[PDB]
Amino acid sequence: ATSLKQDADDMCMICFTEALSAAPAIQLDCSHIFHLQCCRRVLENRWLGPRITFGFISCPICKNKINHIVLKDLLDPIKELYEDVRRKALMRLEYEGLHKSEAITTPGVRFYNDPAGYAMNRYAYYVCYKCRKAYFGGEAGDDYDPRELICGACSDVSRAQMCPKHGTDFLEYKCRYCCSVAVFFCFGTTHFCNACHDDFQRMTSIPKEELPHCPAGPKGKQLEGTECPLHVVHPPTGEEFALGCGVCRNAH
Ligand SMILES: [Zn+2]
Ligand SMILES: [Zn+2]
Ligand SMILES: [Zn+2]
Ligand SMILES: [Zn+2]
Ligand SMILES: [Zn+2]
Ligand SMILES: [Zn+2]
Repeated sequence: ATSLKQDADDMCMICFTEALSAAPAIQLDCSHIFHLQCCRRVLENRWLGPRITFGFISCPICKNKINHIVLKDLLDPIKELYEDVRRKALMRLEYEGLHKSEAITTPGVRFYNDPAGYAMNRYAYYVCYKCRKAYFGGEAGDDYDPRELICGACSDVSRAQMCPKHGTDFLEYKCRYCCSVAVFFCFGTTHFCNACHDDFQRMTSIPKEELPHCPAGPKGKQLEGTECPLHVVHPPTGEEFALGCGVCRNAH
């Protein structure tokens, strides 16, 4: 009968190729045992891909959070980042008026009475290369350049007007090529959403007057209707545009 119960002679379920007995091992709070150095490397290496996520801290066996006293030096800065993203995500959800969504208010569902968890799941945050702050990159591998994840404040090509409440703390730009929030800033000049960035050769090559007009989907998609997915008036597709304060924009 196939069981995930650990044996003395088992392989480490991070590295797979060496026995737990072959190098120093720790017993995590969840009860599972791993090499010390493997646990350390996992916490150093963090998440896969540009979006800030926290699945990497899951025990490979039971998926509970990895925790041990000797890992506190690596876990502390992760916890700090977690709390910063969670705080920002929740605030964005509240300012969007989405914190009483049915996915939060219905007893028994995954995010019941957990608006901050809902928001972390809903929204994609990124680390700004320049200021090191987590920034919002829209609603949700390692073949990317971390130096091209830059927040709106740090890529402020239009010298946008300040938010009276927030300054530039939540300043965001659109994708140059579609009605989406920017993730990447390339060439020192150009904002891209993730999808347009994936097709950046084609997108930068399309003659400007042939780009889709608002409402524009990524990768040159002409959407139907006359309502901008960003709910703002903006210049023609193919021009940079500061969306202003990402939390105040909703209302303003
Ligand atoms: Zn190992
Ligand atoms: Zn475990
Ligand atoms: Zn920044
Ligand atoms: Zn785009
Ligand atoms: Zn638009
Ligand atoms: Zn604001």
